[PDB]
Amino acid sequence: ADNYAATRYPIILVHGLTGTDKYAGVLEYWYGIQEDLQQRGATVYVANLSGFQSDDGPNGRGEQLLAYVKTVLAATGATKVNLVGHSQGGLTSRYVAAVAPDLVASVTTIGTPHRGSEFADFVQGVLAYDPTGLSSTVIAAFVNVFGILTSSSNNTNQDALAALKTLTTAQAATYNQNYPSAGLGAPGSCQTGAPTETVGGNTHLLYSWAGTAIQPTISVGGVTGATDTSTIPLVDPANALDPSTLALFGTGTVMVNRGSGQNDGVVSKCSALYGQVLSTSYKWNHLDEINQLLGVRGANAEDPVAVIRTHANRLKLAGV
Ligand SMILES: [Ca+2]
Repeated sequence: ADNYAATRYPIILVHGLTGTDKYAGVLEYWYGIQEDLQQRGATVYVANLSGFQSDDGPNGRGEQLLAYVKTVLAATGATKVNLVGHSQGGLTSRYVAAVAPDLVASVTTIGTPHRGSEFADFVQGVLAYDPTGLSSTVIAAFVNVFGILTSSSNNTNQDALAALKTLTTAQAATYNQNYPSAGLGAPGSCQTGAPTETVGGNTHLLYSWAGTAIQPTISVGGVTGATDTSTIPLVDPANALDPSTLALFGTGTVMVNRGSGQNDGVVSKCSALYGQVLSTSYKWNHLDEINQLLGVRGANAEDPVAVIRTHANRLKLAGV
């Protein structure tokens, strides 16, 4: 133990879709990461928001996170926080930075679909092929109940259809018009923006990274095949001991066949770009980014716990 990860402002880790601080009160979303950061001197809190909701709206994830930030400030005596968001949690973090800029010192996004996900477009599109619309109603009920059951607090504020819509590429483009950011490049650019923003006189340091395990590697007869670069081909024990490895290769294959390019299974490199882009070269699928499942990663995957820890030190050296 030391103070390598000690920052001026408390860190709040912000989960994305499906999430909660602890699934069924047993499985940490941010697997082993709060513990590691705290061992290295960080003051770290883990948000518990609706697993299924929009980020805007009076009962959206953004207002939930705002309320939580205020409780963390009251508990610590601090005046600002460092927000670190995974996936949709990066969009939630952007919301709080926009609406309460005085309460935020930095925003870091990990595998965040700032431009939406082609996989959400796919799923939403699939639902349109039920001319009765019953598929949407039934599956929404199923997923909403999953949210209530797995939420550590059995949060009943779950809206699976709104969550899915939120993550589509068309809706994300609208979100970016409603919640513009100096850290974002132009729509369609596959570029980032500035490394900082000043909003109402409050400067925020902006950062991101992306996983790109899923690479398009062959095109035959109009069909694109991918390679999971996180793994030793086929034989990697991560394919056996973490069911998300092959699942994300599967969804990543859908992604590349919708023109996504390199991706983590559900978020493309281009969609993930925000602020100071620290790396898009990690050989990670989407769950590797949060040390999941249960710390299992392919042999070629960098250690995500060390990456996050090093970033806490980066924040410390940057003055936040
Ligand atoms: Ca994994």
